[PDB]
This record gives sequence, C-alpha cells and structure tokens, in this order.
Amino acid sequence: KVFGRCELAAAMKRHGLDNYRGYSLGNWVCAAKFESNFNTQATNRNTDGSTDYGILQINSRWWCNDGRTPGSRNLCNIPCSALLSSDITASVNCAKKIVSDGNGMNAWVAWRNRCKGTDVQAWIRGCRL
Ligand code: NA
Repeated sequence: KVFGRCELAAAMKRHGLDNYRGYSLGNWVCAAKFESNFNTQATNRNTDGSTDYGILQINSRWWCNDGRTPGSRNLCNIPCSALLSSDITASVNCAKKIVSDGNGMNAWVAWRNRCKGTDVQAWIRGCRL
C-alpha cells in the first residue's frame, strides 16, 4: 500500500507515534517519506546481507527474521514480511522498540540525514488530525 502523506500521519497518530519518546508526528512522517516513499512494500538489501523492510525500513540484522540473515536477531519477534502489510501495526510496534533502545530516531539513517533539525512539522501541514 502506498499511503498518502496525511493518511499515514493519521494512521501513525492513531497507533500512538505522535510524540512517542518525544518525537513529534512530523518526524515519523518525514522518516517514512525518505525511507520508503510511504510504500509499505518497500524492501532494500544492505551491504552486510541484511534487508530493510516496510514504511520505516526496519532491518533484519536486529529486528525481524527473514530466513536469510545469518547471525542476526529478531528483537521484534516477527517475520520481516509482517512489516510489508497494508496494516502498519507491526511496523509501528517494532519502531517503538527501536526508538526506545538508546539511540532514538538516529537508528534511521534517512531521519538522521534528511529530517533531523529540519522543519518536520511541514510534513503534517494541512492534515486533519
Ligand atoms: Na533477523
């Protein structure tokens, strides 16, 4: 599913991301834009042989099991395929564990490089929330 900007903002808010660990909703929307272009089916291989999955490009190295990432962990206790669903529940719940693990949203390279320190509230401008 490719979400609209405001549609994803609303779904993320419903699922408890607005100000989660102090990150405003616009941070989360910005991150999804530049990780996946708001596409739940996005996948991308990493150099180490892990893969990133879903709207927030969650990494099989640590967070999910995809059956082909040796020596990795599954800290969200999910198949990676769950992160590709049209329903963002699994991606949001796993993102809440990631963002709580000490490094905040710096875990997401795209957030760090394209959202952090910018006017992220712009990502929710005009949305009914
Ligand atoms: Na894994």
